[PDB]
Amino acid sequence: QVQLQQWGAGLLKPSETLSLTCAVYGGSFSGYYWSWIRQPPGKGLEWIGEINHSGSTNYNPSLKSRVTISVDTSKNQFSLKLSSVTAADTAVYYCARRWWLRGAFDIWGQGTTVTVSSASTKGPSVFPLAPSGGTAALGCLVKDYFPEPVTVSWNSGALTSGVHTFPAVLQSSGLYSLSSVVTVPSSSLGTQTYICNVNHKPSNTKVDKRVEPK
Amino acid sequence: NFMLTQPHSVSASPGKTVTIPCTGSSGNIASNYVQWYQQRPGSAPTTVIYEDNQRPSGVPDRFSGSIDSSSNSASLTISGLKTEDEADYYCQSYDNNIQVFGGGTKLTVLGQPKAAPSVTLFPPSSEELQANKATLVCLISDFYPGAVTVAWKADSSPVKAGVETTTPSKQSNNKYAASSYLSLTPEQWKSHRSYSCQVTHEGSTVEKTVAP
Amino acid sequence: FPNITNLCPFGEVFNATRFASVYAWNRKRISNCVADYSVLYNSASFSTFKCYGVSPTKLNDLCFTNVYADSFVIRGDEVRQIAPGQTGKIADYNYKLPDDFTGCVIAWNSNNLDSKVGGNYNYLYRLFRKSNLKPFERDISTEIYQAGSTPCNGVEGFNCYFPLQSYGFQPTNGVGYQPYRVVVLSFELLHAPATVCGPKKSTNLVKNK
Ligand SMILES: *[C@@H]1O[C@H](CO)[C@@H](O)[C@H](O)[C@H]1NC(C)=O
Ligand SMILES: *[C@@H]1O[C@H](CO)[C@@H](O)[C@H](O)[C@H]1NC(C)=O
Repeated sequence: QVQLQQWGAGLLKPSETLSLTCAVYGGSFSGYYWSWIRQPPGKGLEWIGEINHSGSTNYNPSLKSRVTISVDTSKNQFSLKLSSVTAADTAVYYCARRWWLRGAFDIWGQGTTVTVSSASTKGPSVFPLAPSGGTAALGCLVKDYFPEPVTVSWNSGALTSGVHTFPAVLQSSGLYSLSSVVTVPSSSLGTQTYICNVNHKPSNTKVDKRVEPK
Repeated sequence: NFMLTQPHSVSASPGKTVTIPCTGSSGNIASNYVQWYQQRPGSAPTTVIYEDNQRPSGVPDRFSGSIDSSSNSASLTISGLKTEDEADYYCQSYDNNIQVFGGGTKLTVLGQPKAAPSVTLFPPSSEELQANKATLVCLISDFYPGAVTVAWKADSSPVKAGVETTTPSKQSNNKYAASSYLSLTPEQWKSHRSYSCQVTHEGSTVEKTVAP
Repeated sequence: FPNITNLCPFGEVFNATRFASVYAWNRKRISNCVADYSVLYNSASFSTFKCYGVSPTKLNDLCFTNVYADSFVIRGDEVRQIAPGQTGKIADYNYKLPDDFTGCVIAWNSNNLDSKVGGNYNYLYRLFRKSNLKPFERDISTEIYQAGSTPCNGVEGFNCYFPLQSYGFQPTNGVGYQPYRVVVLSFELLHAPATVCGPKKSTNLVKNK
């Protein structure tokens, strides 16, 4: 029966103001508790604040200094403003209903991903990692770029066996960082060649480079 | 003030029973109701227990809640595991006009043999040492379940700064991988005799080392 | 449905000026009235609020023969014991709930009302009995408890103790040693007609359709 539908601008940059809206279908605001909840990427749930039955606000004291929740009863609609955002405000945001003060969150909106980032397009730069192990596991660091994706091939594409690209780390500075490794039948020059080979279409930056013992 | 804490991850093979704890601190957990939510990846949470013992309509009788006013603890039991029970589980309660959530527990339903993280570590690249930079690269692969954690120890000291690290993610062969990057100047790299990466995984531990 | 009128006396229970000692707990009987439980269950004032055998989501549309409100003062640490199947000096010797209790336990901290500097010794509890209370029993007996093997003369002495202690409620006590005022609501159905019911909601009156 009751449905929560939410929308708002997801991509933002530091010191902007977030502005999310949630609307209720098949039901009405007046008898129930309505909350905003967020979930940072790879982290647990945090409750931001609520509207009670009849429309008074209550806020989490950690966010109370910069947050504002309000209802437009003419539209069965309510909203979150969260002012002067930082990269730490990057999360999925849910509106949710609760039936009484201490009850369960019984209905949830579909979520809305908010990304707070100043970043602009930047091609990768590449830094070789010298070989390791008896079987040769040898590596290559693709240290700072934005946005995703990237490709970190080897030997001009001649070496597609034993390759491992890890997932990229989104750093605190808003740029990504990536390692590619290949494990090879062990030799210094007995492989077809010995190069790490990057292409980055968001900038068209392309670095083809040697990887070898020190 | 009041806080709920849960283990980061739990695992058992299908057909077994698991208990997820949720411990109260700076207050007593029995004073108000406890809910439990399941969250399957890329979707909103759903309640599986809605007052300390009580299960919603359409939730399997395999899920049961309990509470203990002597241990200051709640717990969720899932009995007769299925591979569909693999999700995050969050406990929640009310105190002092705030809704508090526990940190969440990843449950994995153990559909493969346990495997230790294979780990690789590299020195900072000379092309960083040229122009005043350095990245130590610690890489983690082929662990199961997907539950590693990482630390860095220099030659004989915890470094713990500029140490950004992925969440664990799936791999070809259906096991998991992760990576961690430790950030230095070439001088701070020379300041220590060696550097080491420690990885720890469901009680087990791996250690690996490089040096200038 | 008719106008919401004749609301139950919960204000006389929860906002009484003077509460009981836990050994001599008061009981009020609530009957023949409209119980809006919403003014209780979604109040932010209470430190403890929970119900047994009923969800608050299913109050306001249930009916009962009678409701009893039982009320007293205890330490904040002892509020733990006011639940089904518990044990300790309060549960064992002062106020016992059934294991199959249907009802709500509500409590709030009251060190602003009924604690004072140099202590408020006007609140007491039984420290001793020859046996545990049965459910909803009270015992206001004052007879000196013979604790040891020696036959007591009926007056205080070695191995023979006065049965009530008093709470040392200083305003600076740690949170577990503060006073808490407690109300236990017990709900019952007999073969008599129901007399306590939740408020009946009404729509507007539409005509010619
Ligand atoms: C019911 O309440 C309305 C609104 O206050 C009032 O106008 C009406 O006279 C009342 N009727 C009865 C029978 O109490
Ligand atoms: C007790 O008094 C307060 C303040 O006047 C009031 O808000 C509250 O509703 C009363 N409690 C009950 C159960 O009536």
